Amino acid sequence: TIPHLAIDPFSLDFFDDPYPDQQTLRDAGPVVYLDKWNVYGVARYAEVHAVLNDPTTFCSSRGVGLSDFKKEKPWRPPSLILEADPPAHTRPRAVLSKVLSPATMKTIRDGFAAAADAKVDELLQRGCIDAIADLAEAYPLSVFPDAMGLKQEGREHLLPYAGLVFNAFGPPNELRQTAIERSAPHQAYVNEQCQRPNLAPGGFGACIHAFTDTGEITPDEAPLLVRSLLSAGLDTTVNGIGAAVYCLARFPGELQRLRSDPTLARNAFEEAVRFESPVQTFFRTTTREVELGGAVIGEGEKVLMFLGSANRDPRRWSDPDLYDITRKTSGHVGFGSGVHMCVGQLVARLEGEVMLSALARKVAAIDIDGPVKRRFNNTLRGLESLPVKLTPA
Ligand code: HEM
Ligand SMILES: CCOc1cccc(C(=O)O)c1
Ligand SMILES: [Cl-]
Repeated sequence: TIPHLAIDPFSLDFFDDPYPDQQTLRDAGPVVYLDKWNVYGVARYAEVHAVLNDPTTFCSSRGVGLSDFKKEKPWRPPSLILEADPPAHTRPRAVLSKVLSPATMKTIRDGFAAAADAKVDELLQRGCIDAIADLAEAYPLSVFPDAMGLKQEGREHLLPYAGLVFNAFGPPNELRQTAIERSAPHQAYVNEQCQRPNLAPGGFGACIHAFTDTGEITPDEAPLLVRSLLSAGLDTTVNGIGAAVYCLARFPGELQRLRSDPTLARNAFEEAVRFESPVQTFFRTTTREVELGGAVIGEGEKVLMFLGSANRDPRRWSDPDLYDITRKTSGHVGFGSGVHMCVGQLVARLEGEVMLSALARKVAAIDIDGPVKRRFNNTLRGLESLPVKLTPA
């Protein structure tokens, strides 16, 4: 009764244009079976939202990738928060919440916004730039590693390590095999910076290590919690900011509405997160036999959630293929939903807002003037190169 589909959502053809296949996944039924990897799939908004908010049945401690930790060894020690279930997930999550707290954003917002204005001012002096390397990558690299309290040496390992982690969530294809095949130097750097003496005072890293005496985490848990921020804190904001610029480059009408009201910068970034969904997919594992969308799913089965497809489901969104900076984006699953919803979404929204704010006040037009190249990742959707000409306001 469950439709079987041969679509490979982790193929280069799928990444190149996933929207026709995503509607096919949605319309085939509420629950599908992907014969390519022997997993269940949910593509409509309702089932994606239901699975995310049922952590007891659709657990994360057996891996949020394709690999089942009950069957295969994890390529790295499991994350204490992303790949953990309640109650073991509760207190590590609370520490990262207080480290990336609303009170923390007040201390870094001015420096984050000043670096965004300075970056746009610098890019306008060049004219024709690469919105990926010179903006989507250059800006987060100019604020986040310093906010983490990282030293200067070795920062070129951060993005390769992140692309490795998100490629590792995928199936054992060549993208995943090649990533782990080039991995030992990157984890050696990242794991070393997770140690307390290597994190500058005042940064997120030192703040995590200071939370070890409250009884919420132990000193031996702090390095892996810092590893979470070094795994997910940079590459997500790169593809999130690269998505917003790509949207404003393809939709000049929305760029003109943003210029007229720069206070829309926060929602313009949030709508970009829904439109592109830089975090495309995540898995869950059934801890029991469960009925979902008229389909019964056995225990220990992998269920693939299409977050990007749920953000474009016409059963939930009106004109889902339209970029609307004034759309009420509340409910989108670009940051997840439930107990695992993005704990660093305040940092991500701060970086996105101040960057779109700088563009809104300083840029009059963003025109693509070069060949667009896509970056292929088993989890992340984003561009490799985006040549644009920036016209000063
Ligand atoms: C555009 C930017 C971002 C997007 C689209 C995004 C997306 C997501 C999503 C979809 C989840 C849910 C994962 C799941 O339910 O299995 C998540 C969780 C998480 N994110 Fe973000 N994220 C972003 C930025 C960040 C930043 C800036 C940080 C840290 C500084 C971060 C750290 C984390 C962590 C640690 C988790 C695990 C939370 C948990 O398991 O309770 N992310 N993110
Ligand atoms: C989508 C953000 O979620 C992530 C991604 C990669 C690593 C981790 C972690 O907890 O180390 C979390
Ligand atoms: Cl590692």
